Amino acid sequence: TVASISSGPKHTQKVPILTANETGATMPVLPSDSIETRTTYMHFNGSETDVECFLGRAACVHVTEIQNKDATGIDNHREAKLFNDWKINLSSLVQLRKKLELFTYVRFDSEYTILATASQPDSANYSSNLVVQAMYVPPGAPNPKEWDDYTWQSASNPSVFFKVGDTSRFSVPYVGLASAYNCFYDGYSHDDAETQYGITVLSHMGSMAFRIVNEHDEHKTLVKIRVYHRAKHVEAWIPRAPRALPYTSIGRTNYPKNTEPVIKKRKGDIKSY
Amino acid sequence: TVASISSGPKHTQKVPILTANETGATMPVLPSDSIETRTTYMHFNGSETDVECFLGRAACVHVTEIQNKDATGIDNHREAKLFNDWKINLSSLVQLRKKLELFTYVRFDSEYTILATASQPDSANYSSNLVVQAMYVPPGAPNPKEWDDYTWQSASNPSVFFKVGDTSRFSVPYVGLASAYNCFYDGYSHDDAETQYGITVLSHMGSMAFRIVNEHDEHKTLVKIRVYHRAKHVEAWIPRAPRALPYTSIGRTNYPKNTEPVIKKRKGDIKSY
Amino acid sequence: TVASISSGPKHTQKVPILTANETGATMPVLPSDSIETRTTYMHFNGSETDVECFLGR
Amino acid sequence: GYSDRVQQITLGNSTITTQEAANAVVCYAEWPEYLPDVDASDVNKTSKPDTSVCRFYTLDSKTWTTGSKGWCWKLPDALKDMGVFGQNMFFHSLGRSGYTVHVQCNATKFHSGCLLVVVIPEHQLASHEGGNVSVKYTFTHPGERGIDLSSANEVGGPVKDVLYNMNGTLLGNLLIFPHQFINLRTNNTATIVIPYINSVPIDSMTRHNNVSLMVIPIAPLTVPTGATPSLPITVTIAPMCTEFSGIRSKSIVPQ
Amino acid sequence: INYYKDAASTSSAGQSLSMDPSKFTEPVKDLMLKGAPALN
Amino acid sequence: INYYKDAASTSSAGQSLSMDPSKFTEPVKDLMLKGAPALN
Amino acid sequence: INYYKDAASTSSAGQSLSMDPSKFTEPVKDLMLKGAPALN
Amino acid sequence: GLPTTTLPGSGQFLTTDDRQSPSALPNYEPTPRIHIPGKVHNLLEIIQVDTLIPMNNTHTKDEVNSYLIPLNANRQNEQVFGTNLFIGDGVFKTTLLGEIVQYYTHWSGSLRFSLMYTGPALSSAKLILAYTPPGARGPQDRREAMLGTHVVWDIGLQSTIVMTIPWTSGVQFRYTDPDTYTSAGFLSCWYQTSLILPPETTGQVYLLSFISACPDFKLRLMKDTQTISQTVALTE
Amino acid sequence: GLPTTTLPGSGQFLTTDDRQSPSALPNYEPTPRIHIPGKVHNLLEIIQVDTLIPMNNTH
Amino acid sequence: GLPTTTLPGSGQFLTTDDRQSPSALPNYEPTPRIHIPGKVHNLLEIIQVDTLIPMNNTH
Ligand SMILES: Cc1cc(CCCCCOc2ccc(C3=NCCO3)cc2)on1
Ligand SMILES: Cc1cc(CCCCCOc2ccc(C3=NCCO3)cc2)on1
Repeated sequence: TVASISSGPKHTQKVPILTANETGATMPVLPSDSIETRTTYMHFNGSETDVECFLGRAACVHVTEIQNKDATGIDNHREAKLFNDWKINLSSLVQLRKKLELFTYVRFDSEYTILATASQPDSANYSSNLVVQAMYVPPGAPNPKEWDDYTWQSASNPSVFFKVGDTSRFSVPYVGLASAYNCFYDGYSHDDAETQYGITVLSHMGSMAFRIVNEHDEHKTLVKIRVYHRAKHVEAWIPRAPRALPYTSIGRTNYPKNTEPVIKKRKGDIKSY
Repeated sequence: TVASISSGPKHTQKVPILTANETGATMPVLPSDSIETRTTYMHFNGSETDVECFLGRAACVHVTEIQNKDATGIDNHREAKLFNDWKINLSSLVQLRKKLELFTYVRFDSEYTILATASQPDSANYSSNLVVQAMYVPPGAPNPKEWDDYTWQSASNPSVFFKVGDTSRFSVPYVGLASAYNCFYDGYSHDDAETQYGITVLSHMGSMAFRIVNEHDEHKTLVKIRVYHRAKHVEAWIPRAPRALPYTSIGRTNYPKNTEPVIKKRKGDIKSY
Repeated sequence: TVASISSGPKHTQKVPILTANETGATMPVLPSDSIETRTTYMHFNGSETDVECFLGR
Repeated sequence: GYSDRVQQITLGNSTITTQEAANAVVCYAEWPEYLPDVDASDVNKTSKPDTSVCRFYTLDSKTWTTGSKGWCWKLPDALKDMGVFGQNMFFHSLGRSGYTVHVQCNATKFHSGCLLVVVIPEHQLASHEGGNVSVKYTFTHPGERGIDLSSANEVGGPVKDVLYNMNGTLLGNLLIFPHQFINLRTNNTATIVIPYINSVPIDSMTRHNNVSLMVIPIAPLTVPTGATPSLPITVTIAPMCTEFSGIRSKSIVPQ
Repeated sequence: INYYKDAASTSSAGQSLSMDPSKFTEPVKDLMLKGAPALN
Repeated sequence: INYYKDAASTSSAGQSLSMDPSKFTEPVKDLMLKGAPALN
Repeated sequence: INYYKDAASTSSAGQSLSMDPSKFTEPVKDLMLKGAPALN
Repeated sequence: GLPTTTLPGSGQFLTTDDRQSPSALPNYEPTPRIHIPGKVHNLLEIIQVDTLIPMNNTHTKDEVNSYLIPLNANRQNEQVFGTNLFIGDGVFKTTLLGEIVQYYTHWSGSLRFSLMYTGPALSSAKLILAYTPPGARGPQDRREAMLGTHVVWDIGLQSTIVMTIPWTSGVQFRYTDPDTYTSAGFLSCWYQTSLILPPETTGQVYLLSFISACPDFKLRLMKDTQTISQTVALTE
Repeated sequence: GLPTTTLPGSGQFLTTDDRQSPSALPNYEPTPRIHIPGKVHNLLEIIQVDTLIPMNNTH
Repeated sequence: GLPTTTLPGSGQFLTTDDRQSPSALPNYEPTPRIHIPGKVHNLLEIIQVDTLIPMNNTH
């Protein structure tokens, strides 16, 4: 492939460099339209800018935490982090978010990796290997109430059991209801006067719930869960302007008030170098 | 495959929407018999509603517990949970149970996964890796009496040894005496006047017995066993009405007295939306 | 493989059920030598009684 | 001029005619047939009394009144005493059978009411006590009398609550079982052909019933003005393709 | 590839792709045609 | 070699090697030739 | 596939499917036919 | 010895994975299968059988009576019943359809709603059933109702009427657990002319109503049902 | 049983590696794709569209 | 290095499984078999030989 062809002096009536940008086109002008060039080859394919590659590496999408401790006398397991959940979503952590929102609709399979590490803040003894249970709780399923409810039987709901310190990995097909996931949605769930506006209405993909299977030892053990997400088989439509201001909320476009100028002011003139 | 064909106005003597339900049939009426439709395709196969898929994921079927402690002076190992057993059955935990009882007779191979996690309630030191032994004790086999009986030799009886914290997995062919397992049985084991009624008489598949192989350390260690069961190669006959009331017993259909209305009462009229 | 063949009434001079055990043999008598039977198949091979299986765990 | 409506069933030495039928149901779309060798296990030749057992027995009649809750019969129990069918039953170790069930209830074009006639394979009943109380033998072997769902709880008997099918499932879903309605305005009989359904090729006829026939009023009986407020319901049932095997001494059963 | 000798040890079965509701939805003895009168 | 049955379980896809910026860079209704005048 | 060189290291043997009880059930010197008299 | 590397996920137990395992009972021979009528292969086979809907939900304890929709003689213009179409909740919820839908997260497809009339044979009636697609309120009078999917039912010799709720939707799947964006409409029924009883007859007549799914139907993404739970393991 | 040896790196999680995984939802059928104008395949496709430069940065 | 994943059950010992193992005595030559009357192959062969029943159990 040639990156530049050889081109010499020109004295024409045919001027490729004068255009009318009002038309909305970006005319494909090249170095050889306005200087004299020599042949050179590309030596490159643009492999690593493919959208599959761009969205295809694992990104941290969520960090939560649960603890193993005596539940005796706990009136609210959920509240003691005896188990915890996560209202699945991919917009909470914002590094991966800016990348996805370069597109309007996106379609992909997900590969999740879950790393779980333990911490023993209060001076301790022997730690017996804890086994985490991650179970997917889709919309309209008995949400779990204690850390050892019938829910955890999970007879119809996919769940994975792995050890703290290890990693769990599995992959979920594209579960969207439509043909693509909306990265943006300028609509409502119905024409009410006070119903929420955004995608949050569109993206209720249910929550994921974690717990330790082990009963309690004499000390307490903090287990912190990190969920990583990798898009595989990516398809993206309609590019948009990149995010300039900071994010404030999952699912709304809102930016913070009295934010700071995002364009760097010159130290000098327009004329400055 | 078409999900709907195109159909237009009708003014006939041939009315597919008038039927006689007294006959016991559900006549196969479609949208296109009563409105004007356009062609649309199915795009779907009904893969995930296959009975193999429906009964084919692991469900928790049993949680038991045994402890490793000094048996010195214990007059009844079984009673100290020095080892414990389980009168195999699949109807004790009720999530998987409602799923199976959608059918009258069911035939399948079982794949068991056994997760064992340890707990050290009384403040402790170094935990030496415990090895669990699960052994299958079929009907008419020397039931074990102490946690270290000749029984555990298990020279003819399949047994698996795995480590606490790990998982054991193996699969047992369909061991039923008949051609299928009865999910229901309106009979007795013989025509006595006081013999039990149900399946329990039919489903005496023997018990499974667990123990720790390790001798005791200075502290005590609680090991809690969770048995998961996955049906593979499923065959199901005669669908029945789903279970509406709560369950009270393994193997009987009995529901609790002064149970609550299972049909949600309207907040409003018959006419209400 | 048939487990039992069909067999009907008998009024013979040929009695397979009378033997002399003093000989040391176990004569291969079947249900169909003394009652009327219907055909049935074995559906079974005797796999799990092979000595390799019996001593092999 | 054949209508779905008029029918004749002749079985053995007995015939039934209905001039107001609503087709007939054949459970699971299968018609009763004898036991094939490929499916056989017991080596015994079986006995097939044919026409002496495969005829129509009419059980004693019931009375539908505005307060009726529904009735339940078990098979082969209901027939345990009918003619030679019953003798064969007590005298062989094993037996097998399919049936034609014909439920009858006629009224006039001023009455209203609708019965559900359903056959439930393996209808294991629940104890009204809850817990794991069993349902004694006698209670699940009412004989030709059947069980009257509006009778009182008894001790060792089953629960008789209709919205729960006597087992913890809702009346509304009984329609997944082969069934037919008798709607006075349409229908006057219900006919269901039952093939033999079991997990074994042949079984005991006394320790295990393999179907319960259930007739349940759903739209209450409403008679014309100053009419007598009730109608009789009659059940006639015929064993079909019956086979008995393992003859001997004659079973003795509780009560 | 099965690594094991016994059939019980193989993975899940594969979709019936059988599907025939008529034993449940139309177990009537005389065939009913949609469009023709239910009771003649 | 796929070891798994479902398509979601396969690895990343392989390069589009599609690449056609004209839907974005030249969505004009009447075709513009470089070198010819923009507005005639 | 054997991964090992020695025969002792291979898995269990496979069913004789031999089966001939006559060395045990009928070790008589003169053949006895069922139905014929035992002692002539 | 062949060199290997283990990946993330090694040793995990995923209840939904499908692999081979050693048989604990090597060489065992299962009982032969015999033939049994009634084999089910897909849950899609059974949700096409219709079952009764307790439409008359207005009682206070479960009763046979909540299956009966009453009809009054001589009323004109008025409304017989109304319900939204959240098949996973409310009237639908205990029906076989409702009960199975609850094992899945998403559904799509047409529904078949039929009404069987049980009044005396010498009576007569004309009813209108109307399906209102998502976007409008439950109709408030027949005029409003009749502008959407509807069938005038003429009560006759043919006892049942089968109304289809054709799949009307932007999004190709809806949630089985009630959700707004994903909502499906309303179903109402009104007198078209009115029920008329013959002489010597009196009182209310009832309609029975059934629901089953068209062959159109799709259910996906299995999950656990809110319809069953427990607090301690059962025992024998 | 086939003899193996594990190498350095076993058990690591590299966010950039690309391998197969079990599907948590065996047999699930995704929604059909419909056509949507605007598909992007390479970031190289979009950086050829021109956009305005805040050259007058002096504010 | 070929990428692997280990499944649940790894490391377990099931007394009934049947796999290959290294021989501790590489290259050893077992004693030749000679002929011995009486070989048994199936327990089904022997349960067809009749034996006496202590029917008179009353002692
Ligand atoms: C836009 C957009 C895209 C996504 C991701 C959707 C992923 C589908 C649901 O995700 C899961 C997560 C976890 C599990 C799980 N099953 C067993 C353990 O974890 C299943 C599906 O979220 N927002
Ligand atoms: C109905 C119905 C179906 C079932 C399941 C029957 C399973 C057969 C017996 O189950 C086992 C369990 C464990 C073992 C075992 N062998 C070594 C370790 O565990 C063998 C068979 O139970 N009720």
